[PDB]
Amino acid sequence: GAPPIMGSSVYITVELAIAVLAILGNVLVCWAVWLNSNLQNVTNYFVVSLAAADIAVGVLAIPFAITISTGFCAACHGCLFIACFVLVLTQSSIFSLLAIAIDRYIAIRIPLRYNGLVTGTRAKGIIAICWVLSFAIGLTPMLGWNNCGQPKEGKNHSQGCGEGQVACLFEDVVPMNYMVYFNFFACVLVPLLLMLGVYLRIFLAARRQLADLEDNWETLNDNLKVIEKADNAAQVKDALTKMRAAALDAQKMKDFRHGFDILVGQIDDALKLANEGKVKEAQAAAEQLKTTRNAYIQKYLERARSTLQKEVHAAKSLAIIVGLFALCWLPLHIINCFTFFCPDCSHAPLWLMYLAIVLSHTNSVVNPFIYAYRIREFRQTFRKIIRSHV
Ligand SMILES: CC(C)CCC[C@@H](C)CCC[C@@H](C)CCC[C@@H](C)CCCC(=O)OC[C@@H](O)[C@@H](O)CO
Ligand SMILES: CC(C)CCC[C@@H](C)CCC[C@@H](C)CCC[C@@H](C)CCCC(=O)OC[C@@H](O)[C@@H](O)CO
Ligand SMILES: CC(C)CCC[C@@H](C)[C@H]1CC[C@H]2[C@@H]3CC=C4C[C@@H](O)CC[C@]4(C)[C@H]3CC[C@]12C
Ligand SMILES: CC(C)CCC[C@@H](C)[C@H]1CC[C@H]2[C@@H]3CC=C4C[C@@H](O)CC[C@]4(C)[C@H]3CC[C@]12C
Ligand SMILES: CC(C)CCC[C@@H](C)[C@H]1CC[C@H]2[C@@H]3CC=C4C[C@@H](O)CC[C@]4(C)[C@H]3CC[C@]12C
Ligand SMILES: Nc1nc(NCCc2ccc(O)cc2)nc2nc(-c3ccco3)nn12
Ligand SMILES: CCCCCCCCCCCCCCCCCC
Ligand SMILES: CCCCCCCCCCCCCCCCCC
Ligand SMILES: CCCCCCCCCCCCCCCCCC
Ligand SMILES: CCCCCCCCCCCCCCC
Ligand SMILES: CCCCCCCCCCCCCCC
Ligand SMILES: CCCCCCCCCCCCCCC
Ligand SMILES: CCCCCCCCCCCCCCC
Ligand SMILES: CCCCCCCCCCCCCCC
Ligand SMILES: CCCCCCCCCCCCC
Ligand SMILES: CCCCCCCCCCCCC
Ligand SMILES: CCCCCCCCCCCCC
Ligand SMILES: CCCCCCCCCCCC
Ligand SMILES: CCCCCCCCCCC
Ligand SMILES: CCCCCCCCCC
Ligand SMILES: CCCCCCCC
Ligand SMILES: CCCCCCCC
Ligand SMILES: CCCCCCCC
Ligand SMILES: CCCCCC
Ligand code: NA
Repeated sequence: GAPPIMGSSVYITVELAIAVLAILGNVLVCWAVWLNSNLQNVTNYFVVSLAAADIAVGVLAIPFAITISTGFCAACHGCLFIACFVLVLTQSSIFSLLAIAIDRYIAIRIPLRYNGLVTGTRAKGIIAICWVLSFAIGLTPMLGWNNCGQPKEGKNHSQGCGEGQVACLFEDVVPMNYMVYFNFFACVLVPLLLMLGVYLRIFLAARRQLADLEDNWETLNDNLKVIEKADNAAQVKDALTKMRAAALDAQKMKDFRHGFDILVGQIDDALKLANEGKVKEAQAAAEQLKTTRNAYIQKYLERARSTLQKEVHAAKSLAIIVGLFALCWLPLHIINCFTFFCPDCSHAPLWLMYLAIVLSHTNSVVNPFIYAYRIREFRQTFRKIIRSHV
């Protein structure tokens, strides 16, 4: 076979290229949030936590990956730390993505409560806690769930390791039951499914809000036409009672209020006339409603639609991030599943292991590109930083 160093040179070169790009792109993210107070919100605190995890992939995880590819002799607990540290960063990523999804879910479901439920001070606490949990989950093998007690003597002697040392190779020291049941099923796949569920609920909530606006609008307009071709007070009375309900629902910032005050007032004026039997005065009063609608209500309606559309677009953008996370990490997990559940199967070849590893690391490059393409405030801040400071 070809000298191993030839394939190793390609591996190391690609890992270093990923490292540089992971560091540069994610530093730009952090720099942008620092510069631009418009980007300084709780959602972006999680973005910065995720960018920090991606910088740490370039600075630490990639160097550790290069090291462990050599099978160097190491004390088994030192080997575990180098093998498992990337699991801490990946777990931190998962918590940041989960926090973002729930943040956007609260923002769309209880917008009035959001700013008092979800504060910077609480966010910072949540981020600290998530990082501590990430260290505990990813370094669980250091607590004894490891293969350090069952060393590969063949490898130890061939690499000529000293006493207490192992040839530091991932699948020799990290148990596959940990990787499949604990890391993959419990710590990765369950959070990804929860995130899928939350995004689904976001899109369902936006659509139901947009439906309710459009139904209130159409209720207004249709009862306006009922009133016009009406024949008696009872008809006009009913159509106005329906308009009043529709109007109060639509309502649930000074110029906005004034507009609905004019509407409900005009409705209530036409309501008192109807009761007293004056059908034509009620019908005439109701013709006023059309200019209030055109001047005030159609403006609030289109503003509300435009806000919801922006929330849906932002939610799509963040869901893309989760989808790319999944794309980049699932191959390695699926390979581990074959290793573990199919002992009759040939192990995935080395070249495929290293491709899957490289793909996992490429995840730490992509997010700054998604922000730049999808989120105008990031794109514009990146432009300013690049022009001015380069
Ligand atoms: C990637 C680049 C663009 C940016 C990187 C930035 C800088 C700061 C990287 C820092 C790298 C270091 C943290 C790397 C640590 C390397 C360690 C893990 C090597 C360990 C090797 C070792 O133990 O020696 C081998 C022998 O001692 C062994 O065989 C016997 O014990
Ligand atoms: C995020 C997504 C939208 C795009 C990501 C792009 C992905 C596919 C990365 C592209 C890189 C590849 C085209 C090149 C990688 C080739 C490497 C993995 C070959 C590995 C060779 C090998 O087996 O070397 C290691 C061993 O031979 C042994 O010597 C240990 O070092
Ligand atoms: C501020 C940052 C850069 C500090 C980085 C510290 C890192 C590189 C240190 C902390 C713990 C260290 C490990 C401690 C124990 C061992 C076992 C030994 O047999 C081989 C080296 C090895 C595996 C060390 C490699 C380097 C190491 C991983
Ligand atoms: C998430 C998206 C990108 C799908 C990726 C699926 C990948 C991970 C799948 C596609 C086909 C799969 C391979 C098909 C056959 C074998 C041979 C078996 O003896 C070891 C596992 C191995 C090598 C599988 C590992 C995982 C694999 C490479
Ligand atoms: C995509 C997300 C939502 C689900 C992930 C599906 C994973 C867990 C599935 C997809 C394909 C599956 C593999 C398909 C084939 C085999 C070979 C069999 O001898 C053992 C089970 C094994 C190795 C399966 C294990 C579980 C597996 C890897
Ligand atoms: N299975 C696996 N192996 C490795 N590296 C070792 C690749 C390899 C596997 C077999 C071999 O004989 C020589 C090298 N890194 C790995 N990282 C992960 C991982 C991280 C998150 C999910 O899986 N899994 N994983
Ligand atoms: C992109 C900057 C330069 C790229 C680095 C060149 C790669 C050569 C280093 C070779 C060292 C090999 C160490 C042992 C590997 C054996 C693993 C089986
Ligand atoms: C908001 C700043 C980020 C906070 C990061 C601090 C993390 C400190 C290290 C975590 C300690 C947990 C120990 C559990 C694993 C022990 C295994 C030997
Ligand atoms: C298994 C699910 C994975 C599906 C991937 C979802 C991503 C869709 C891509 C469309 C939008 C991408 C915007 C910019 C792409 C830049 C990529 C570096
Ligand atoms: C070998 C390094 C892999 C880096 C691959 C990262 C892909 C990022 C997408 C960039 C697309 C830019 C398109 C501009 C027109
Ligand atoms: C920053 C304050 C300390 C955080 C306290 C974390 C609470 C941990 C509760 C149970 C630990 C479960 C870890 C799984 C091994
Ligand atoms: C054989 C080396 C084992 C070292 C483990 C000692 C540290 C105890 C871990 C406590 C974890 C607390 C984290 C908060 C959940
Ligand atoms: C999302 C579905 C996840 C469940 C996958 C569990 C698969 C277990 C595979 C059992 C294989 C045992 C091998 C027997 C020869
Ligand atoms: C990065 C994940 C996608 C990899 C696509 C390549 C699939 C080819 C798999 C063939 C491997 C068969 C080797 C078994 C001996
Ligand atoms: C409000 C913006 C603050 C930016 C914080 C930057 C944190 C960077 C930590 C990266 C750690 C990698 C080693
Ligand atoms: C704007 C507040 C966000 C602070 C997040 C910073 C996270 C830094 C953790 C560094 C751990 C890297 C090993
Ligand atoms: C006594 C040699 C093996 C011990 C492994 C040390 C790993 C944990 C210490 C690193 C601290 C992180 C900054
Ligand atoms: C600048 C960072 C380069 C990566 C460091 C390489 C570490 C390889 C150690 C080899 C162990 C025998
Ligand atoms: C280290 C400061 C940021 C420099 C910006 C250079 C271009 C960023 C490239 C993104 C992959
Ligand atoms: C575990 C991740 C959940 C983060 C929730 C987001 C903020 C809610 C504060 C009440
Ligand atoms: C593998 C399941 C996670 C996908 C979630 C992405 C939502 C578009
Ligand atoms: C239902 C799970 C049991 C299969 C375990 C197989 C381990 C190789
Ligand atoms: C990028 C593909 C790696 C090489 C595949 C075949 C090597 C035997
Ligand atoms: C200059 C970096 C060399 C990589 C380790 C052999
Ligand atoms: Na990450």
